[PDB]
Amino acid sequence: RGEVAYSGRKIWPQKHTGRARHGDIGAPIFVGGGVVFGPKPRDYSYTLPKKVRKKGLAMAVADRAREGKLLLVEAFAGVNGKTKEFLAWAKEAGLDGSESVLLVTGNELVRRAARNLPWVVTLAPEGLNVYDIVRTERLVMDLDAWEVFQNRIG
Amino acid sequence: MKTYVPKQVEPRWVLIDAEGKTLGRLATKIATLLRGKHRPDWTPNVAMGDFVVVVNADKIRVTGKKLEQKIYTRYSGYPGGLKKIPLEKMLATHPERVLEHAVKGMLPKGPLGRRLFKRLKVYAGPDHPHQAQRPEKL
Amino acid sequence: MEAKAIARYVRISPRKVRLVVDLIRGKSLEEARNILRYTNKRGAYFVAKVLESAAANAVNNHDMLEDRLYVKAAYVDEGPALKRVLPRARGRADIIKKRTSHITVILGEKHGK
Amino acid sequence: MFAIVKTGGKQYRVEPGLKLRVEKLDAEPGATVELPVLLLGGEKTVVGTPVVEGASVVAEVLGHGRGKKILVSKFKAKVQYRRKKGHRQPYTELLIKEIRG
Amino acid sequence: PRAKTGVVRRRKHKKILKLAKGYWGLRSKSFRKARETLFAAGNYAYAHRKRRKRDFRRLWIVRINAACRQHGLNYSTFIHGLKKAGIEVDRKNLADLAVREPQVFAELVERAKAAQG
Amino acid sequence: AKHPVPKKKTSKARRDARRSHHALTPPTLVPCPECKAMKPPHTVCPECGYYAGRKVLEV
RNA sequence: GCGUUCCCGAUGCCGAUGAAGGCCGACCCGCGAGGGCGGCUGGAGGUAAGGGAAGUGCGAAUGCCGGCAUGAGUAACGAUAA
RNA sequence: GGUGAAAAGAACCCCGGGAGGGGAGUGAAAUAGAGCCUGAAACCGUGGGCUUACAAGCAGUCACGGCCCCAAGGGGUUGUGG
Ligand SMILES: [Mg+2]
Ligand SMILES: [Mg+2]
Ligand SMILES: [Mg+2]
Ligand SMILES: [Mg+2]
Ligand SMILES: [Mg+2]
Ligand SMILES: [Mg+2]
Ligand SMILES: [Mg+2]
Ligand SMILES: [Mg+2]
Ligand SMILES: [Mg+2]
Ligand SMILES: [Mg+2]
Ligand SMILES: [Mg+2]
Ligand SMILES: [Mg+2]
Ligand SMILES: [Mg+2]
Ligand SMILES: [Mg+2]
Ligand SMILES: [Mg+2]
Ligand SMILES: [Mg+2]
Ligand SMILES: [Mg+2]
Ligand SMILES: [Mg+2]
Ligand SMILES: [Mg+2]
Ligand SMILES: [Mg+2]
Ligand SMILES: [Mg+2]
Ligand SMILES: [Mg+2]
Ligand SMILES: [Mg+2]
Ligand SMILES: [Mg+2]
Ligand SMILES: [Mg+2]
Ligand SMILES: [Mg+2]
Ligand SMILES: [Mg+2]
Ligand SMILES: [Mg+2]
Ligand SMILES: [Mg+2]
Ligand SMILES: [Mg+2]
Ligand SMILES: [Mg+2]
Ligand SMILES: [Mg+2]
Ligand SMILES: [Mg+2]
Ligand SMILES: [Mg+2]
Ligand SMILES: [Mg+2]
Ligand SMILES: [Mg+2]
Ligand SMILES: [Mg+2]
Ligand SMILES: [Mg+2]
Ligand SMILES: [Mg+2]
Ligand SMILES: [Mg+2]
Ligand SMILES: [Mg+2]
Ligand SMILES: [Mg+2]
Ligand SMILES: [Mg+2]
Ligand SMILES: [Mg+2]
Ligand SMILES: [Mg+2]
Ligand SMILES: [Mg+2]
Ligand SMILES: [Mg+2]
Ligand SMILES: [Mg+2]
Ligand SMILES: [Mg+2]
Repeated sequence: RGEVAYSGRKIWPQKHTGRARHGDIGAPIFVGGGVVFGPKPRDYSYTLPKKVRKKGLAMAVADRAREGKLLLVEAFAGVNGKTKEFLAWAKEAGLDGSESVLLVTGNELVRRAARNLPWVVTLAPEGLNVYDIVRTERLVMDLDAWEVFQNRIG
Repeated sequence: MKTYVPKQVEPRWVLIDAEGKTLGRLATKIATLLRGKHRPDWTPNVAMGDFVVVVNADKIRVTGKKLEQKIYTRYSGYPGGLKKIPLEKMLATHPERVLEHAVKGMLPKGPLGRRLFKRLKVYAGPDHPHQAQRPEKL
Repeated sequence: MEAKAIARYVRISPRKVRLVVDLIRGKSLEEARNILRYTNKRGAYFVAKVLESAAANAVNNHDMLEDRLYVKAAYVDEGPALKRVLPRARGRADIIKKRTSHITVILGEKHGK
Repeated sequence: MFAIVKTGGKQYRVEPGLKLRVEKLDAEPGATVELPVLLLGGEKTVVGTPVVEGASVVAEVLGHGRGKKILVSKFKAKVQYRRKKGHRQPYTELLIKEIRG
Repeated sequence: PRAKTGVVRRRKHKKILKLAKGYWGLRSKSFRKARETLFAAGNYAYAHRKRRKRDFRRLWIVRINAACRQHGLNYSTFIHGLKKAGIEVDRKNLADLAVREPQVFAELVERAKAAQG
Repeated sequence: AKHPVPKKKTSKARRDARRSHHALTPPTLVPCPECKAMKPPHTVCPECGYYAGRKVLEV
């Protein structure tokens, strides 16, 4: 109401006009007026229990693995970030591009490799998170990576 | 599911007069007659019933005394007067009505009862110069 | 068959001309002419002109032949009105509406046995 | 022939071949036969005798190509601030085919 | 996210309008003159379906009575003549016999007075 | 804006109903001698004119 | 429980072999809010399952903004110096 | 605030003082023709169907009957009656 840009004059004398009684054209029943309970810029975060934030990443990796879609990799012939080389790899790597693939590795070069494949979500190891894990159909990660994720909870 | 409707009948009249009767005690029976309340092919919305004709008007008994005891306010002109009329009058000065009125206040209020009253045909007879098929009822 | 005319945004209240118009609805072109010719109203001069053109069209454009045509139908519609302020006593001020009209007229051929 | 059978707390008069709704019956299938009570023979050259509930054994033979029907309706009670349009009744119908008397 | 009134309403009204088509004036042109009507129309129908039932109850008695009155007897007497006789029948309605096939009725009448011999 | 005032919007019915008697009336014209044109009765129309009386122009 | 706007589902799926919205319908499905089907219109968007968020539903506040009515072809047409 | 992909924005003839129109022509579309997408409602019309000048009303509802478009049914209207 006050946030609006109008005057505060009282449009009408208030008592002998027949017209309805009124304040300023800022009144929210005045079209031009200000919104009543409009949305105000506010934050949405809260602190989800750490001990849960993790037990959650647990169920993450877990599930995917129980359905056998979890895969600890190691052999990476992909160099100097080359989409081809990577695509080639995955092929014999057993990933033709049918299921979405969350690729996580401490190797930025490989990162680049698939950094552009529509069916892949490349993610540094320290970025693992239940969303993306769940988001993709298949989780694939460097041995190193699987270790840190393990370090994050053994 | 069922239904029970009558087609276009044929008005079967009736000539009648029991001037030895009390109007009303009679009128009713006449009215009862008017609308087909006796004829078992009822339809209150149709307008089928006897074309009742009463002859030898008046001569009608009328219980206790209505020697000006029976008044006919019926008429309310408009400016200040509600002209009243005792029986004796109507009897002498053109009767018939006597019975007519008795019938109106027995026939329903709608354009029908209005239509039914159009059936009744009373005269100060005997003599009903107006029939081709008088089926005198008792 | 039929020849149309329609002269939009005339500037005369509908109600006003609808009158001259209903005066010729369905009639010999030959007759309507005379009619309007001596009908004392303002609509005349308007519905006149139009109806006169429907004729033209009828011929020039649809080869219908004057002599055989009449007034298949005709009617009038409200147009966008011009609001105007009218100084009222004690500074009241009102909005007068100079209404406007859409006169449509459609000729047609009468018969041929 | 004439006849008057009772079904669903209601009684109808039937002839030698026809019918309409009658109200849901455990006659589960369409092509099935059921016989409802009778109340007045029919007077024709075959009889014309009624009697106390006419429970004279004889009944009507009825088949029935049906399937729980329905129908519009809309029952809107309404007082005052009280509205309850919350009602749609189609009512289950049961079509029958009257056979013999 | 600002949820505009958008369409919703218009539709919400077209509905009620259809319902009130053929009515008198704004009664069938006003998103609300209509409403108000459809309300009366509400109970009216409902209250009537209740009437109609007992409407014919009476609608028949007349027939029955004004039918068996021809055989010198009261619908009153008549009925009783049955109850004390036995006849979960006739159904004031099915006394349609008094009209279609009146001979069927005849036996009944005579059947009636019988119980009152 | 003052004393006596409409107590209800008049129904589109009674509105038209009031106009029943508004219908215009066709003028009344007649043959007219010389020209096979039209003129209203008892009138000198500017074309042929009259006899013993002037008008427009002719020969 | 039903709907409205929005996000996840979406580098997805419908979509000119016609989206959204509109205008019809005596069909079907829901107790109902509504949900489908079909036919004209429209011409470029739409958004499942299952979930998450709200500026989320109007008939009344002499509400506010706009449009159009009624009175009404009525009163008037502003000095009786012509 | 929004023509259209593009002005290709309507040559020429006709009616008309003009304005507007009718043909012609452009365009996928002109009920896309210029404060031009879609175009709802109120509101004003033309045509058609049923219906009304003896009858008393919150305007509807129930019931029969008649008239008009598809047929052991439905729609539309409504003359009496409740
Ligand atoms: Mg302020
Ligand atoms: Mg300011
Ligand atoms: Mg102040
Ligand atoms: Mg006031
Ligand atoms: Mg502003
Ligand atoms: Mg604002
Ligand atoms: Mg920790
Ligand atoms: Mg990528
Ligand atoms: Mg991510
Ligand atoms: Mg007298
Ligand atoms: Mg000319
Ligand atoms: Mg003034
Ligand atoms: Mg001043
Ligand atoms: Mg059902
Ligand atoms: Mg409700
Ligand atoms: Mg709202
Ligand atoms: Mg009430
Ligand atoms: Mg009973
Ligand atoms: Mg009208
Ligand atoms: Mg939005
Ligand atoms: Mg991306
Ligand atoms: Mg596709
Ligand atoms: Mg939308
Ligand atoms: Mg349509
Ligand atoms: Mg549709
Ligand atoms: Mg559509
Ligand atoms: Mg959802
Ligand atoms: Mg939701
Ligand atoms: Mg809000
Ligand atoms: Mg409100
Ligand atoms: Mg006021
Ligand atoms: Mg306003
Ligand atoms: Mg006004
Ligand atoms: Mg006046
Ligand atoms: Mg006056
Ligand atoms: Mg004057
Ligand atoms: Mg374009
Ligand atoms: Mg278009
Ligand atoms: Mg447009
Ligand atoms: Mg577009
Ligand atoms: Mg439109
Ligand atoms: Mg008409
Ligand atoms: Mg009448
Ligand atoms: Mg009279
Ligand atoms: Mg009449
Ligand atoms: Mg009336
Ligand atoms: Mg009343
Ligand atoms: Mg009715
Ligand atoms: Mg009624």
